Amino acid sequence: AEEFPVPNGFESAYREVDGVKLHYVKGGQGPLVMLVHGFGQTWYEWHQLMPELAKRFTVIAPDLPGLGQSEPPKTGYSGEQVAVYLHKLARQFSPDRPFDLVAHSIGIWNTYPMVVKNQADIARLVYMEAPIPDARIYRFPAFTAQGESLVWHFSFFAADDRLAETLIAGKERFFLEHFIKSHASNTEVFSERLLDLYARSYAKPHSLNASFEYYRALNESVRQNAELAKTRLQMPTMTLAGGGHGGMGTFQLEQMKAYAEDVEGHVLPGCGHWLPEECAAPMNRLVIDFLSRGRHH
Amino acid sequence: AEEFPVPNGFESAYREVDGVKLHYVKGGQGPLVMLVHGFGQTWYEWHQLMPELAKRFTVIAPDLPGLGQSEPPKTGYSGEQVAVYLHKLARQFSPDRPFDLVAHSIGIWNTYPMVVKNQADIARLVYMEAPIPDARIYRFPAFTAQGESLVWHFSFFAADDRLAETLIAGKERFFLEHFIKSHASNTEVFSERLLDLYARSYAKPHSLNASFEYYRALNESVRQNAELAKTRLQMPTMTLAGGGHGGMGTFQLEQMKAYAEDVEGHVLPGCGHWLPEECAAPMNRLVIDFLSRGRHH
Repeated sequence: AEEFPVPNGFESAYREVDGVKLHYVKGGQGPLVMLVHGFGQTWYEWHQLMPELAKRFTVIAPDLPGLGQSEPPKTGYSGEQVAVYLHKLARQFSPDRPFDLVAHSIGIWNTYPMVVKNQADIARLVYMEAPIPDARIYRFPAFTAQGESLVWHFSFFAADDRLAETLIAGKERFFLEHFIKSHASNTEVFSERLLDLYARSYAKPHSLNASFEYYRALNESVRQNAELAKTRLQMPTMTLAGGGHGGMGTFQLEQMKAYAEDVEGHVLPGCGHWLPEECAAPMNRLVIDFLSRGRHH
Repeated sequence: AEEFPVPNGFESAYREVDGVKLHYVKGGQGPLVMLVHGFGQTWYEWHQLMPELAKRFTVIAPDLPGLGQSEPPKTGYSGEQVAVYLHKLARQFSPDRPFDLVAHSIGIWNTYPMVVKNQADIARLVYMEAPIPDARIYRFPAFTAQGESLVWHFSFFAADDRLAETLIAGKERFFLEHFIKSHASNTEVFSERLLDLYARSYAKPHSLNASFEYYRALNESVRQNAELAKTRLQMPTMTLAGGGHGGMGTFQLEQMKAYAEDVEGHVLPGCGHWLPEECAAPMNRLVIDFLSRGRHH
């Protein structure tokens, strides 16, 4: 039984990668674009972009290990470990061509190491709405003059004693609604039905734990990236960020400038963190146009 | 009924102040010293210091409004509002003479306004283990290279939709053990028996809610103190801070220097946030010695 409805012309399928059964949704023809979701979500956050992209590209949207319908990783949750699974999954479908990569939220954390270590495999890169794990994340404030801050959940989720799972179990829908809307400008896009679907998915006990294990590995990912960042990214890159309440604003592009030689950025006014849902039409257009400057169907 | 055992020779009593029934524990003879507890605790955190102080002073340890056995405040939870209750309580027992003040954690927030507005009523002051509410609190990090940060709970507790009460209700004993131990160096002093006592108190639904209303008023307290701090404190002051895991370190004294003309500070090695319990012998000695420089019984 699918956790989320599959768009017409797409298939929901599974591939074993290093002994981990990964779920993905795939459609289209042409060069490969892999879309990687982030926290609180699944492949389904891309369901509006996928049919438009599928007119020119083969599109694959995996569930991150442990989330959606993907099995947990058997190595670990650090960015370098998870990126192996995503890199090998992409290469099963694009072994002879470089592929495009689009990532949101912790999808960035889980793809950056394989981008930097396999640059010849990455044709074009789109990153939206999350820091690459590095020391900049230690500058975000715990509290603001307007109330709760943007990433205090970094501490909540990384805490031991299974603090987050223990407090959120039995309240998964409640917490996810608060978390989404606290990081949104446009909350009306999150219907009760949509919130129900996302809540049911990450409330699976192994998915609730998987969600926070990404954050419990965050400092390890920072330490990994300190070495990897000695090599700058050379492929064409675009960053997107929300300019409204909940968004990263100018931080996204300014951080990427330290990582990539060839980068352009957009801040979307009136949009928060959840760009594919809050601001689907402009986000879709910017991604499609940026990727279509390359060779496509 | 008594939530915590009263030391021999002390009395547990109540005093109505501006329509709010405040619980306190009182003993000894001589000039008055008021000891004000902080978050996660009650008057009982002072129970090892109180018999020693009571040999030289009249000692009163109130429960903060809404916490322990004290009724919630009727005005509000900002520092200036709550300080009225504590000032009037102290002056009921010391109407013609200045009194001493010792405060820990949010006890600082709830006493600073009455200290600065009634300086002639405060003979000597001891503050430990919390920032005075001001703009400095906006500079603490949400996340650190070691894991959860010191004050990410500011955002958690201040969050709207009763986020904190909704997640923590029914799990108060689990949450308080995690919160206390994660802020401690000498965690071994928090036996299951002691944690049971503290958790049963703040699990009262009005006490769980009161606990977080102090943080929901924090930005208001910051705004209040921006005006009040135009006058420095003139009385002898001492700050204490833990030097170990969970402690404020050098911040406590460095902030206090902006507030007080006459301040000495100590950082206690191997001690975290919970000085009366983690480091009873050195903390009690420092407090008794400092207060005994003034006239006593």
